[PDB]
Amino acid sequence: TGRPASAVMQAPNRAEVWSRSQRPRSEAMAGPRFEQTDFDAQPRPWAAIELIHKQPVRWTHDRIVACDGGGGPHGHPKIYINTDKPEIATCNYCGLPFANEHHRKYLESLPQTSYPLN
Amino acid sequence: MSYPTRTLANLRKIGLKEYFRQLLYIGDTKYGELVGVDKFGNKFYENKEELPLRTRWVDYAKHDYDAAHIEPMWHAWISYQVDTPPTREPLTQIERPWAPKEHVPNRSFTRGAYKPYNTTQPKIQSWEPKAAPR
Amino acid sequence: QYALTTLDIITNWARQGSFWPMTFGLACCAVEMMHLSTPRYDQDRLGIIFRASPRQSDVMIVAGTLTNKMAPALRQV
Amino acid sequence: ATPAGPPPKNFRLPPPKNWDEESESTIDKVGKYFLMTEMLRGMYVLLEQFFRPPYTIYYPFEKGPISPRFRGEHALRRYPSGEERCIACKLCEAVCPAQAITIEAEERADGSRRTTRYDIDMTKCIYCGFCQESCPVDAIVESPNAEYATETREELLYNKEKLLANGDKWEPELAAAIRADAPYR
Amino acid sequence: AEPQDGFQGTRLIPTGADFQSPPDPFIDEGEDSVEGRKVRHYTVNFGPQHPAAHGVLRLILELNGEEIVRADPHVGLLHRGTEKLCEYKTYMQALPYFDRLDYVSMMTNEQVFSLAVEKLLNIEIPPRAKFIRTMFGEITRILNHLMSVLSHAMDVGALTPFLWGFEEREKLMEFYERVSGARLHAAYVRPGGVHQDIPVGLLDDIYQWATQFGDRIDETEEMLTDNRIWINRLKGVGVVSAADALNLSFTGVMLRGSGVPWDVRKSSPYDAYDQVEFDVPVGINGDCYDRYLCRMEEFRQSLRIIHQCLNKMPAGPVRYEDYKITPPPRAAMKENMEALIHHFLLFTKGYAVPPGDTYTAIEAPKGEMGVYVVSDGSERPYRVHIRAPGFAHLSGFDHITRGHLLADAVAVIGTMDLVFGEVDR
Amino acid sequence: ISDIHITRTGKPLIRIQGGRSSLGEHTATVFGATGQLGRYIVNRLARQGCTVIVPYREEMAKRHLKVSGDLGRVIFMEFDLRNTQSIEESVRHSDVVYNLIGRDYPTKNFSLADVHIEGTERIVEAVAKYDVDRFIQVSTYNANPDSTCEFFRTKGIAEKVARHVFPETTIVRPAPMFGFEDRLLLKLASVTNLFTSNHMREKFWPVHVNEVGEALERMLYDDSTAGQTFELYGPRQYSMAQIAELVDREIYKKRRHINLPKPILQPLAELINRVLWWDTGLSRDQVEREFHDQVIDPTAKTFKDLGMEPTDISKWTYHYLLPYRPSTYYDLPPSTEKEMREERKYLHVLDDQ
Amino acid sequence: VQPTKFAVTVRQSRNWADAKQRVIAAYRAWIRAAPEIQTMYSIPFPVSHIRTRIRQEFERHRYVNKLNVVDVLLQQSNADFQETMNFWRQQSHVMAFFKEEHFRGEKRLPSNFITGFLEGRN
Ligand SMILES: NC(=O)C1=CN([C@@H]2O[C@H](COP(=O)(O)OP(=O)(O)OC[C@H]3O[C@@H](n4cnc5c(N)ncnc54)[C@H](OP(=O)(O)O)[C@@H]3O)[C@@H](O)[C@H]2O)C=CC1
Ligand code: SF4
Ligand code: SF4
Ligand SMILES: [Zn+2]
Repeated sequence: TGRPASAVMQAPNRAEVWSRSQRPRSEAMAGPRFEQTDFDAQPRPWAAIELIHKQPVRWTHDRIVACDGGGGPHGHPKIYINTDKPEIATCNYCGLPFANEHHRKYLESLPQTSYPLN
Repeated sequence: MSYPTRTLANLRKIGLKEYFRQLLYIGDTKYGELVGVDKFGNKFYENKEELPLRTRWVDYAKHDYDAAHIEPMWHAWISYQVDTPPTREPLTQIERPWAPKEHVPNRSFTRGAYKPYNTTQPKIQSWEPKAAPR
Repeated sequence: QYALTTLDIITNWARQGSFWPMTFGLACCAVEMMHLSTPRYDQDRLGIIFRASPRQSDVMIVAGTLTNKMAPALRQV
Repeated sequence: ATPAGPPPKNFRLPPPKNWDEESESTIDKVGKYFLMTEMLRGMYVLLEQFFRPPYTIYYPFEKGPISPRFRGEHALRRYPSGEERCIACKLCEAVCPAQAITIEAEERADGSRRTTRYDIDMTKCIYCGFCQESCPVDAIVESPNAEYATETREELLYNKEKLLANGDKWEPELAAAIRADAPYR
Repeated sequence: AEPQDGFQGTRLIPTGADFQSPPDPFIDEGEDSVEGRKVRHYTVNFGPQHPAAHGVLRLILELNGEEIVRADPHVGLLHRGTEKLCEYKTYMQALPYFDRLDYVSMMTNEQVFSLAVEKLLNIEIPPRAKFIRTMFGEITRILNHLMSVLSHAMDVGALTPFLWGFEEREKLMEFYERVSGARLHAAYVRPGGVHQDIPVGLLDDIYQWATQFGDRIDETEEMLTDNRIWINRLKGVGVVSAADALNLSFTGVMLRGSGVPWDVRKSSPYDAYDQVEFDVPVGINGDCYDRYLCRMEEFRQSLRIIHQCLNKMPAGPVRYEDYKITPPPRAAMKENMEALIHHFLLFTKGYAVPPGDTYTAIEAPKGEMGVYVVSDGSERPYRVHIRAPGFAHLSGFDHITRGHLLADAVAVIGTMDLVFGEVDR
Repeated sequence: ISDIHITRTGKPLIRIQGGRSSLGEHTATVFGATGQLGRYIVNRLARQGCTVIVPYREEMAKRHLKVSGDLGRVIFMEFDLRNTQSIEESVRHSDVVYNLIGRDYPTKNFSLADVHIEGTERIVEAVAKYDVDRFIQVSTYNANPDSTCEFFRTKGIAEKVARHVFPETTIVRPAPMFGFEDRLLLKLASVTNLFTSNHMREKFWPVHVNEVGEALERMLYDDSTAGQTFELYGPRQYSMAQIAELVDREIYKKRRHINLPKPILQPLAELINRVLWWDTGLSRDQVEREFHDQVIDPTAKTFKDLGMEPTDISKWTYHYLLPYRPSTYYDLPPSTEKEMREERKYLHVLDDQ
Repeated sequence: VQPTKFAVTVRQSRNWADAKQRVIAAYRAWIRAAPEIQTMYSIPFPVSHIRTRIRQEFERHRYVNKLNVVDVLLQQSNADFQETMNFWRQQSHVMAFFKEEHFRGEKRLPSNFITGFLEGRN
C-alpha cells in the first residue's frame, strides 16, 4: 500500500530491519487500512542502532570502566565494563563504546570497526 | 470579564484594529509583553498584573487555532509547569538530529492520522510445499 | 456553489455556537465533565449547555464505565 | 448510642420552649416574615459577588496549572546519543494494573537487548504512572500532554513507532519534568 | 453431616420466625362500604435514563397519589467486578482500584486499604506520612462535602453555591496534582505511607488557601442556613430515629444527625487524628436539616485540622524504611545491588503479606468505610471486600421514605452522600 | 462450511470461525452499503471477523456501520462514482466486491443510466483490473435491457456490461424487500396519502431484506454461485393493495389513495422530482414502474439453490408495525361485564389528597 | 409479596411431598404467565413455543433426587419469575433465553463426528 520512501524505508536513517522478528515497514503498512493515507505524516523515528554506532570510542587506560549513562541519577544503573579483550567493549545499557589503549594499534589495524575509533 | 478601566487602558496600548482582532479570537482585551515565538508561529505573552492563571497566554499563528499547535517546551511554560520560558531554557538547546524538524500537531480527522500496525513477524511459518519429482 | 457554502457556514456556525450535550455521567469521568461548567472553564461562555433529556440534546458524552446491565439504557437514550 | 459510663454532662436537652416563652419580640418576628429579611440578605451576597473578579480563564488561549508530576500521554525516550533507553526488562508490562502494555524482544543485530514490540493500549491505560515508576532507565514516561483526542479508537493503539516519535517530539519537556521531580523519586 | 443430610431433608434449620416472642400485652402500647374499597397504586421507574438526582440510579417507586408506598432501588449499573479483579493483582496493583470507588474521596479511599494492608504487614509508618495522610484526609473530606452539599443544594434549585464552591474544588485539586500527577485518581496513599514527598512549596500554598476558606464556608451559609425555602425543603424530611439508624447500618452523618455521638476518628484513631484537635457535629432531630448543619460544621473542623497538620508536620521519610515493602529511591536503585533487586521484585512479584485477615474501618467523608482483606501469605490478596457507607445508606431508602411525599425523595437522596461507584463497586 | 476456503484465484483462507474477534479472512468491498440493504451484508461479514471496505459519500450517513465489526474491521473510504481513483483504491485489496449502488429516481447529477450503467461499468472494470475473486452485482427484479422502463432497462445493460467485463459476475435480482427501514411496509404504514395511478394493482412477491442480506453472504461461501443469476422473491404473490390491507389491519388506520390518472400524474411526478431535493417516493419512471408487473425469470437460481426458504410478508407486518399501533387508554375496546364489576372494588379518586 | 410484587421468602421444603407441590406450583405460574410474557416483551414466537421452553427447563431437573438441591432450583425459579413478571428484564435478556436467536443458529454443536471434524471442532 506504499510507494513513497516513508512507506518502504524502515527508518529515515536505515532502510533495513535491525531484528529478525521485526516486520518490514513495506509489509506492515500494507493492506486496506493504509489506502487513503499520508505516509510522511506517519510516525517514523530514527533507528537507534544507526545512531549509537556514530559514537566514537571512549579510550581509557584503566581495565575497568564505570558507565551510568552520564545523567547521574537521570541515566541507568551503574555497571562496570571490562576492556581486557582486544575489541571495543560496549555498555549493555546505553551502548556506549569503550576500549583500552593497549589495543589501539590492533584496533587501528582492523579493516572496519563497529565504532568509528575517532 | 474585563471592567471599563482595564479595557479602556488596553485599547489605548493596542489600538482599535488590534482590539477588534483580539475580540475575534480570544474574546477579551489583553495586553502584555512578548515572551517569545514558537516554531509554528504562535506568540506568547506575559503580564503579572492579570488575574491568577491569566498571566500567560498565546496568540495562535493560525485562524483555525487548535491547542495542539503549541510547541512542546512552550506547552510547559503556558501551563505553568515551568517558569523559565524556552527562550532561556538550556534543555531546548541540546542538538538531537533525530528530533522532528517541523512541528507535529494532532493529525486526527485528517489523512495524516496515525495508523497502528503489528511491528513483529508472524509467530509461525508454514511449510513451503516442494513436490518431489517422480 | 458559493451560496450553498454560505448556508453550510451558517448552519454549521449554529451547530457549534449552541453545543448542547446530554451528559450520561456514569462515573468519575462525570466529575471532570462537571468541572467544565464551573467558573474556571465556564463552558456556558462558549455556548455549551448541559441538557437532562436526549430530546433536547445534540451530543452524547459517555463519561463513565458502561456495564452490561446499563447498556440497554444507553442504547435507548 | 452514648458511650458506656455515666451520661455525658448536659447530654439531655432541656425541655422544648413554648411559643409564649420565645425570647424574640413580635415586631421583629412579624417583620422578618413579611419582609423576608434573610432572603434579602442572601440576594445582597450575590451583588457582592457580581462586582468581584470572575475565576474564568479563556481556554485554549490560557491554560490551567500542571505540575512536573502530571501524568498524560506516554512516550519512549532516548539517551543523548540517540540510543533507545528501553532494554526490554518487562518491568512496566508486569506492574501495569490494567495490562495495557505488550512487549516482545530479542537480541538486536548488534546483540543489544531491545524491544521489537512496545504497544500501549491507551483505551486500557488508567494513567497511574506505575510503568514510569518501575522503569530503571527512565525509558517510559508520561508526557504533560493531554490534548490528543482522536477520531477513531484505532488511533489510540500506540505501537513502538508512535511512542518513540512522541519521545522525540516531547523530550525537552520530558527532561525538564524529570529534572524537577527526580530528587523526590 | 451436611450437605448429604439435606439430600433427604432432615432437621430444617431455625429461622428468625421461630424466635418471634409475643409482646407483653400489659405494657404493649402498640355491604358496599367504601372503607373496604382497594386503592390501585401506580409504579413509576425513575432513572437512569430519565434524569435523577445523580448517578446510575434506577429507582422504582410504588406511589399512592403523591405518597411513597414502596421504594425499590435497583443498583449494579456501575458494578464493575472490582472485588474479583483485586484477586488477580498485587497489593500495589490493587491500590488504584480504590481511587475509583468513592470517586470524589480518592485519598481516604486509598487510605483505608493502606491501613488494612499495613496492619497485616505489621509495620508502623513514619510520622511524616501519618501527618500527610491526615492532612490530605481532611482536604479530601472538604472536596467531598463541597461536591455533596452543593450538588444536593443544586438538586433542590439552589444554582449559585455549587458554582462558588467548585472553584474551591479547583484550588484543592491543584494540591492533589502537585503531590501526584492527577486531578482525581492520585494513587498517592499506599501501604507504607505515601508515594513521594510533597514539593517544597506546598505547605505555604495550602496555608494561603486556608486563610480564605472560612469566608467561602460563610458565604455558602449565607444562602442556605437561614433561608426559609431551604429550611422548608429540609426540616422534618428524611427523619430516622437514633435506634433505627444503628439497626439500618447507618454511619457518619446519617448516624450523627440522629443524635448519636460517634466518629471513627475519635473511637478508633488512625494516622495522626489522635494528635489533632477537632469537634464532632451531632444533630438532634435526625432530619435533612440537621445533617446539612453537621456537614457545614464539618467544613470548619476539617479546616481546623488542616491548620494543625501544617504546623505539626514533622521531618523525615514519607515511606516506611524497608525496601522489602516500599520501593527504594530511584538514586538508590541505580546505585547499589540490594536496592536494585528490591526494586525489581516489588514491581514484578510484589511484597508478600503475612497470612490472616482483618476488618479495618475509617471515618470516610460519607461515613464508615471499611475493607475486609484475607491474605494467603502470597503477593496477591485472597479476598478483598469493600464496605461502602453508601451501600448501607441506600438500603435504608425504603425505611426512611415509606409513607412520605414523592416531593421529598430528592431531599433524602441528596442527604445520603451517594456515589454509585461506592454502592456497586 | 470449514476452516479452509480457497478463493477463485486460489488463495487459501485458514479461518477461525467465531464472533467479533475471530478471523473470517475475507476482505470485502460493499458499494452502496449506506442504504437499506447494505447494513445486512456489512453486518454479516464484519461480525464474522471479516474486513469490510465501505466507500461512502456522506460521513454522518455511514456512522452506524462501524458498530458491526471489531477494531480495524470496518474501513471507510471517501468515494465518488465518477472518481475512478476512489473506486479502485477501495477494491484492489478485496477478494469479493458487492455492487449495491442503485437509485429509483433520476437526479440533477445522475441519470438512471449514469448511476446504474456507467456506475457498474467503472466498478466492474476496477474488479477485473485487480483480479477480484467474486464480483456480486445486485440488480432489480424485472431487470431487462429491452424494457421501456428506464429503471428496468438501465438495470439490464449494467448486467450485460458486468458479465462482459467480468464473466464470473453473480447477478442477484431481488423483488421489492420489506423489513426494518424498508420502503414497502413503512411507506404504506406512514404516509397519509399516496399518489398511485394504478389503484395499487401492481403485483410482486415481496421478500425480507434480512433474507436477501443472508443470501448475499451465502454466495461468498460457495464458489458455485459465480457466473450465476439469482431471482430472489418471497413465497406468495401480493399486490400493493393486498399488502396495504395487511398494513391497515395492523395499525387500525384507513389507507387513502388519490389515484390521479396516468397522463396527468406522470408529468406532475416529473416536476416534483426536479424541484424537491429528496426522495419523494414519486417520479416519472416510478409512475411508469407501477403499471409493470414483476415477472419472474424461470431460468434463474432461487433461494432453493442457496438452501433458504423465504417467509411471507404477512408474517412480518405485526412485528415491524407494532410500534405504530396506538396504545392510548382512550382506544381500548369497551369493558366486559367482568371488568365493570371489578371496578366497584376500588376507589377511583383520592379524596384525602 | 411484602417487599416487592412477586417476592417469595426463602424457606426450605419440609419433605418431598412439600417440594413437589412447590415445583408444580412453580410450573403452573410459569406456563400461565406465558401469554403475558409474549406481549410484555413483544416476543416473536407463539405462546406454544414459549410454553415448550418452560417444560424443557423443568425437565432438565426432573431427575433430581436431593431435597436441598430442589430448594436451590425453586429459589432460582422464583427469582427468575419475579424479574420477568416485574418488567426488570429487558427484551434482550428474555430473547437471549430462546436459543434460536443467535446468528450461528441453535444447533451450536456438531451433529456427529465428521461434521465437526470437517469444519474444525464445530
Ligand atoms: N429496495 C428494493 O426493494 C429494491 C432494490 N433494488 C436494488 O437493490 C440494491 C440495494 O437496494 P437498497 O439498499 O434498498 O437501496 P437504497 O436506495 O436504500 O441504497 C442505494 C445505495 O446506492 C448508493 N448510491 C445511489 N446513487 C449513487 C451515486 N450516484 N453514487 C454513489 N452511490 C450512490 C446510495 O448511497 P447514498 O446513501 O450516499 O445515496 C445507497 O447506499 C440497489 O442496487 C437497488 O437498485 C432493486 C429492486 C428492489
Ligand atoms: S520501558 Fe523501561 S520498564 Fe518497560 S521494558 Fe523498557 S526498560 Fe523495562
Ligand atoms: S500509566 Fe498505569 S495503566 Fe497506563 S501503561 Fe503505565 S502502568 Fe499501565
Ligand atoms: Zn551506559
